[PDB]
Amino acid sequence: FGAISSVLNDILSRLDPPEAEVQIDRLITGRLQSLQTYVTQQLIRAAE
Amino acid sequence: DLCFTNVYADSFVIRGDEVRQIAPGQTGKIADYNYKLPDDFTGCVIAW
Repeated sequence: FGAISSVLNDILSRLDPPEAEVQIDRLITGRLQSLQTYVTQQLIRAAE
Repeated sequence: DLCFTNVYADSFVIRGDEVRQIAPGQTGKIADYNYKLPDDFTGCVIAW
């Protein structure tokens, strides 16, 4: 999702908190958006 | 224009080549072994 790596552990290990925080923020935004999309799709499918 | 609950005034003497080490999320001898500022620091660094 634009971060250096998809894995969280190597982001935490390689980079110090000041920019590792930005990388985890990008990953969190991407994963939260994916989860929102899944939940909305499931809601529509459950209504049908 | 602001009101603060407390003010902390920390004083010391450092050489020029390391003045930049007094800042959030820095790497250096002073920032690691002498005096480290929090990443979410709120305040002013002053030097002359």
